Amino acid sequence: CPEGYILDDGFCTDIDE
Repeated sequence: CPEGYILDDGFCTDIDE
């Protein structure tokens, strides 16, 4: 996953906060 994104539900979710 790219910067600002992480794997949660087997998918790169946006968590840029």
